[PDB]
Amino acid sequence: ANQFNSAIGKIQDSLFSTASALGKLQDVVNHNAQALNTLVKQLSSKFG
Amino acid sequence: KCVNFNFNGLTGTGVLTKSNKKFLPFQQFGRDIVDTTDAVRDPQTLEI
Ligand SMILES: *[C@@H]1O[C@H](CO)[C@@H](O)[C@H](O)[C@H]1NC(C)=O
Repeated sequence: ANQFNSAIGKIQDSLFSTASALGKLQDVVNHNAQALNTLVKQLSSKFG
Repeated sequence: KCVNFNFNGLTGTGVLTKSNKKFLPFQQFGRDIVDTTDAVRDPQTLEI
C-alpha cells in the first residue's frame, strides 16, 4: 500500500515534468489548428 | 447592422462596430493574422 501510494503521488509530477508522452494530444491539437490555419490562409493566394 | 459597405472602392459585407484598435496616422486599415481585413478607417470621420 505504501509503495502504491508513493508511486501514485509521484504520478502527479512525472506526468508533466518527464514529458515523454502527453505530447501526442498536444500534437493532435496543433496539427488540427495548423490544417485549419493553412486552409484559411490559402484564400490570400492569387493562383495566377 | 449587417450591411454591404463600400469604403473608397473596398467592397464587403458585414457589421461595422466601434473599435478600440489604435491606428497609427499613416495606417488606413487592419488585417487579421491570416490576411483578412479586420478593421477599416472612415474616409470622412476618420473612425476605426
Ligand atoms: C470631409 O469633410 C468633413 C466635414 O464635412 C470632415 O470632418 C472630414 O474630416 C473630411 N474628410 C477628410 C478630411 O478626409
